[PDB]
Formats: sequence, structure tokens, C-alpha cells
Amino acid sequence: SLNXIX
Amino acid sequence: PQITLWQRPLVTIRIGGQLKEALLDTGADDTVLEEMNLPGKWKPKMIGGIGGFIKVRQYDQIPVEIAGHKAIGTVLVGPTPVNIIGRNLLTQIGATLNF
Amino acid sequence: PQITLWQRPLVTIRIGGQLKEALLDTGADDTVLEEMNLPGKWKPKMIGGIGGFIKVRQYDQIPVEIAGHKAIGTVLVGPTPVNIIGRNLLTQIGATLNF
Repeated sequence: SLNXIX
Repeated sequence: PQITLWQRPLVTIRIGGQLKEALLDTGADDTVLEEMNLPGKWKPKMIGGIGGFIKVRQYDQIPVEIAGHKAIGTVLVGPTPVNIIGRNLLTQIGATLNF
Repeated sequence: PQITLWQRPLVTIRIGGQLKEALLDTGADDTVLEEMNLPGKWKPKMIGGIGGFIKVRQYDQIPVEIAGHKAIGTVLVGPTPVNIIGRNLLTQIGATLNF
């Protein structure tokens, strides 16, 4: 998976 | 409830006697929590974010309560800047993006 | 629309002349697009998340159109593996999370 922004 | 995005979509989760603050992240496939201990055997895994890949420790069919909505599933823990509830547990409580 | 979370929330947007597929994301503070060559002045910045930081060129007042709802705002161009629509812009079409 892909897991996202800071 | 309906939540708007002027602020971060942050909600209270109960993950077995503990209250945590996590982000409802539809841009995330899985659920990654900040390093905690959760009962059970764990498998070491690998997810990626905008920054690249990280190693996680994978915990299966674990019950989480998200603003009293019940879910049960894969829940991953590792080095995440925040606690994110992925699309895997979001679908269980039936969340959708409206506009 | 009413978009479900069974699959990544991929939608069509248009930038410059480009018609693109971006991921809708409540876990994104900003909008990030993969390398593209937009005309305009920029500022570098560093954005982070799982896996650390990546450098990005920051463009201001960029018109975007998310599934027929136009918006105008900031946009980060950088080597990200997916086009991401952050709350900067979700807030402008009136996207809401509902469960």
C-alpha cells in the first residue's frame, strides 16, 4: 500500500 | 456526522481501552498508528507514503471504535507523523466523500 | 457526487491544459502533482509524511477543476507517485466526509 501530507 | 475540510478530519478512536486521535484519510489504503502495543502476533511489513517506504508491524483483525462506529481489521503501527484511519476501516463504518 | 471508498478515490481534474487523474485526500494538507512544467514563479518547500520529506516547487493561484467544480489555490509540483488533491482545494468544491 500507499498512505498519503504534512 | 458530516465533516468539512477547513480543519484536519481528526477524530477520537478507541483502540482497546485507549483513546487516540486519528485522521480520517481516504488517501491512505491502510490504517497506520504511531508505535503502540496491541495484543497479538505481528508480521513485519512495508507501506510507502509521499516520503518513500517504512517498515511496519502488522496486526490483524483488531477491533477499533471510531466515533462509536465499530470496525474490525488490519491495523498497522510504525513511524507515522499522526495516526491515520485508512480506507480499510473507513469502509466498515461506511464513510463516503460527498460534494 | 457521492464517492465510495472501496477503491482509491481517483477523479479527473484539469491543470494547464492537462486533464489528469488525482487522488482525493482528507489526509493531505496540500495538493501535490507529479512533475509537470507549469509556467509561473515558484518557491521550493519540503512536504512530508510516511517515509519523510521530499522537495517541491510551490505554485500560487493555480486554477484547477475537480470533476466540474473549479478551484484556484496553491499547488506543489514534486516527484510524488500519485496526483493528490489536498484539503486546500477540497474545501473549495465543498467536499465533506460522511458516515
